[PDB]
Amino acid sequence: AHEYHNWLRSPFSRYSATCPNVLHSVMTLAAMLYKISPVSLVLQTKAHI
Amino acid sequence: THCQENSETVALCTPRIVIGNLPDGLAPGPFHELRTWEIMEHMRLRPPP
Repeated sequence: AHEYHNWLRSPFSRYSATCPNVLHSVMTLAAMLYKISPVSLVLQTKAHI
Repeated sequence: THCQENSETVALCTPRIVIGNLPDGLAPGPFHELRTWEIMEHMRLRPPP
């Protein structure tokens, strides 16, 4: 139960319950994985994401 | 509601335990279906499976 030291917290389980079962949701889980960091931010925004 | 008891008239009161109990003059039938649609929209099942 170490949710604060865990890598993947409760917002993922809450989103999973209301999931529509189409492949678009899978990429939505994949998209949420984007990192919060300086290098990740600059690379992400340089693509205009 | 008024009611008869052993040849005398008395008053009677009960709780509206379910929202459906409301007479449709104060809550029409189509309103309940569209409220269910709002339920579905909150639950992301906007088109039913």
